[PDB]
Amino acid sequence: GLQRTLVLIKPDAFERSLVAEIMGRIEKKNFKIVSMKFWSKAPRNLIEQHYKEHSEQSYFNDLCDFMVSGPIISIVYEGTDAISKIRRLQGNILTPGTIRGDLANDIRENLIHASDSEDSAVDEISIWFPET
Amino acid sequence: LQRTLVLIKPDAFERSLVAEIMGRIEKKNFKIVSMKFWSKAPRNLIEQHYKEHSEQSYFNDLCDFMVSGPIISIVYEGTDAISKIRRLQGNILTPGTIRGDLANDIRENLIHASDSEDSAVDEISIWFPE
Amino acid sequence: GLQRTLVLIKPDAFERSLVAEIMGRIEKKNFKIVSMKFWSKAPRNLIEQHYKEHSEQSYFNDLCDFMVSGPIISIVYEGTDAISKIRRLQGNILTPGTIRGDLANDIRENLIHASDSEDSAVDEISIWFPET
Amino acid sequence: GLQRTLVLIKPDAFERSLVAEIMGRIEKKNFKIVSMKFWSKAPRNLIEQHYKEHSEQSYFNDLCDFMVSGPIISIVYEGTDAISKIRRLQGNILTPGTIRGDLANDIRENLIHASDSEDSAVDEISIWFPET
Amino acid sequence: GLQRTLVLIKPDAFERSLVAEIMGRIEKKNFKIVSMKFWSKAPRNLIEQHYKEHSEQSYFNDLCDFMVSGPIISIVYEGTDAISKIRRLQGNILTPGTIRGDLANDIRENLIHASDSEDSAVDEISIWFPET
Amino acid sequence: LQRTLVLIKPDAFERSLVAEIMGRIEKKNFKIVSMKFWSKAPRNLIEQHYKEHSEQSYFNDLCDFMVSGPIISIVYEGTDAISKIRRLQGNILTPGTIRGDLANDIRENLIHASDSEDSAVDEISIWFPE
Ligand SMILES: Cc1cn([C@H]2C[C@H](O)[C@@H](COP(=O)(O)OP(=O)(O)O)O2)c(=O)[nH]c1=O
Ligand SMILES: Cc1cn([C@H]2C[C@H](O)[C@@H](COP(=O)(O)OP(=O)(O)O)O2)c(=O)[nH]c1=O
Ligand SMILES: Cc1cn([C@H]2C[C@H](O)[C@@H](COP(=O)(O)OP(=O)(O)O)O2)c(=O)[nH]c1=O
Ligand SMILES: Cc1cn([C@H]2C[C@H](O)[C@@H](COP(=O)(O)OP(=O)(O)O)O2)c(=O)[nH]c1=O
Ligand SMILES: Cc1cn([C@H]2C[C@H](O)[C@@H](COP(=O)(O)OP(=O)(O)O)O2)c(=O)[nH]c1=O
Ligand SMILES: Cc1cn([C@H]2C[C@H](O)[C@@H](COP(=O)(O)OP(=O)(O)O)O2)c(=O)[nH]c1=O
Ligand SMILES: [Mg+2]
Ligand SMILES: [Mg+2]
Ligand SMILES: [Mg+2]
Ligand SMILES: [Mg+2]
Ligand SMILES: [Mg+2]
Ligand SMILES: [Mg+2]
Repeated sequence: GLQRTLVLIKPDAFERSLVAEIMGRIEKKNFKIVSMKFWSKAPRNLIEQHYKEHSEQSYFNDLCDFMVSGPIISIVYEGTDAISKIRRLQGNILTPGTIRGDLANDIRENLIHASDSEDSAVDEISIWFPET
Repeated sequence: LQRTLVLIKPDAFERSLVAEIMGRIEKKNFKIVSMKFWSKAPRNLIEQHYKEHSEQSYFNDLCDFMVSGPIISIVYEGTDAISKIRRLQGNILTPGTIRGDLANDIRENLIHASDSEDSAVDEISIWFPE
Repeated sequence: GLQRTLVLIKPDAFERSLVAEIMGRIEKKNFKIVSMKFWSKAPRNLIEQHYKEHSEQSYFNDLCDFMVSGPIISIVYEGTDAISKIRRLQGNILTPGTIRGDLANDIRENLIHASDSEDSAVDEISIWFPET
Repeated sequence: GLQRTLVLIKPDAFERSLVAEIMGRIEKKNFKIVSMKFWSKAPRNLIEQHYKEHSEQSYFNDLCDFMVSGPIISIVYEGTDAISKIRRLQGNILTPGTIRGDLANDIRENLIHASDSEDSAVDEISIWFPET
Repeated sequence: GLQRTLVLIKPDAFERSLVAEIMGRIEKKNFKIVSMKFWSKAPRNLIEQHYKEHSEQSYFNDLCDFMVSGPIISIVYEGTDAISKIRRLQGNILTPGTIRGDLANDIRENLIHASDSEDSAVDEISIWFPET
Repeated sequence: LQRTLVLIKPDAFERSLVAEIMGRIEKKNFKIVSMKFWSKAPRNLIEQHYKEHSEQSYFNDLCDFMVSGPIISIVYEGTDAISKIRRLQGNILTPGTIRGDLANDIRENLIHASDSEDSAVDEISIWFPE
């Protein structure tokens, strides 16, 4: 079950210098970087597309604002059961042992995005890496 | 925004794990608001801090240990600080938490964190009357 | 109180240089080394005994071939509730916070073995450390 | 044998969340905390006394303003050869392996202060811990 | 003295999963990523240009071969005294405290490249990031 | 390619620093070739290992400590292993090395590494006659 999955490293990661920490945890679980982009400021269209599912929620504009308030890294990762596993890795701000669990404490500012399903992954990879 | 009371226990000093513990709370973006180093804490304060436990078998050993070496009392502050730092503290069974990664005993478990809004307000008062 | 349990650092830990990482996690939880042996190559029958409850499975041969594909270390750890506590520490590749949860991503190449009960502990210790 | 020395964790360590990192390095070299105080804001005259040998320099005012720009922690560490050993640990922004060498990149915002002699140690301790 | 400098993360870093470790050390010394590229396999022309100074040494072909035997990351870093400081950080396989000092042990396979001068930096940044 | 002899000393076990030490040697890409755990080492072996020091004031305290707790003897292998692992060991003055980061005493200093090709061949023989 070899998969690719899309990871965004969010502006708060850069603010708090947790970028390598975050990538290191994914690296140590043996997943490989397939492609990678650094955006000093992400084009607002990309961000809007990326969180399209949310275009209606009341947190949509604040979220876009924040996602654009600093650098982000978009990463395509590959490995056995990648989508599911990098999601567990991402975790949530409640449970320790995870990226969010250990280093994040905000509903908006939570360091990392990881695709949550087979479809969202294909989608998200084409948004950030259109060249396939 | 919330505040909570953390105690670094004597085993933490014994085992040179003080920075490791504080570091974990630091990495989850919680901020120190007050801090005191007690080379040895007054048994009075301990018994207050653990007053709800005054009727248990373990009560006297607890206090004995709690005055067996230094402790640091810290007031932390951040969003949802009380329950998040509590989840961080964890227990000796759950790896990923402080106790889960570093502690192996029912008594010597490195850290105390307030477990409710009331406990916090009261414990803070105990350790930081001012 | 005190128990002793048997741990194996598997060949993948050597290949991936996670020997110290694994051992460090058991060390930071306050467990002590009572015995320890480094095997550049473990004799096959030791492996086969160690996994004897597993001899009828389909995976049995490949497992043994893997366990013989590089160095292993056998360690007897001692501590309160050591068997159960070191088992949780090992965890599984689905559980962030544990050894396999953070560092392994494979059904067979999962870094570490830990005894799962009092009897298997006593049995496994006598296999790697028969001189007692 | 035993010496005590005075350490300050400067405001930049709080802003950058390196308080535990700094203290950990001193802890891993086996030095012990004898006294310790957290100041959300250090009174200015304490800072000025602490840096009194520095009062005629051009940088004197900005230094003091910085030291007052956030929390600091004053710590008395005790250990063999503590004054000299903790000084080397602090190092400088040019020397990899030390605190400033790995984590600081600035003439003024350099994370940590350590006493540089027996006399300054005795003097600085009496400033932050006059109750003795 | 604000500077940009060019860093390459070499294939051995990917082999040994030290990528985030290496980047983390630069991050913790407070340098910022200005731009960044991931190359699954670097175009051999780029590598030849990058090590042009060496086109004559007997190690030139082996070096190119190795630089192309796996992924690399090219990074432009910014910060006070960046060229000089990231060079100290890089270090050499003899002295601990550095990236190479702590993690490398080969004259060829040494994890990281960092520009060593103001000119080599301008040059190397234009090779990998021609868009300026 | 070279081989060298490393001893993890009892203070390393006392202070729970065994993985930290081995980990540093592991990260510089050196490989374990033989390893033995001694719960307590025969004073005989120690005195051999430290035979060149048999005439110093510190000699008996040295041996006393060296048999005061467990030790691990390791044979490492890698390019230029003897001098590189020696540089890694360092001394209590030089931060960045093992002793420089973790040790603060002239006797209890966590680790021994062979310091020459001859010392290595001889020390290896001592700890791994086989
Ligand atoms: C629910 C929620 C999400 N967000 C942001 C942060 C989330 O990472 C992002 C997507 O929301 P969500 O899908 O809930 O989180 P996840 O990334 O774990 O799937 O939207 C807010 O800013 N406010 C909110 O109330
Ligand atoms: C249950 C129990 C607690 N204790 C001590 C350790 C605990 O930190 C303290 C309070 O107990 P408890 O509230 O059970 O644990 P926690 O600290 O997680 O709230 O009392 C013992 O010494 N022995 C025991 O059997
Ligand atoms: C279940 C399973 C295990 N194994 C190997 C890896 C396991 O570590 C070992 C023992 O299996 P198991 O008891 O399932 O895991 P563990 O005891 O380690 O928690 O057998 C396979 O190779 N294939 C398999 O399908
Ligand atoms: C030399 C210098 C120091 N400082 C500040 C930072 C130093 O930590 C502090 C004391 O100066 P100094 O004694 O040079 O450094 P330290 O004692 O910390 O090794 O004064 C400046 O702000 N500007 C300067 O030019
Ligand atoms: C000297 C030397 C360098 N190299 C490779 C590795 C070096 O990183 C690269 C450039 O050489 P050099 O300029 O000596 O190293 P640095 O990157 O520290 O400036 O060439 C060899 O493969 N063999 C050699 O003998
Ligand atoms: C010089 C000295 C060494 N020793 C011990 C610690 C050393 O590890 C051991 C050998 O000494 P030495 O060769 O000086 O140090 P190293 O271990 O770096 O080669 O003897 C003392 O106990 N006291 C002393 O004064
Ligand atoms: Mg979602
Ligand atoms: Mg309770
Ligand atoms: Mg089992
Ligand atoms: Mg000075
Ligand atoms: Mg050069
Ligand atoms: Mg010597």
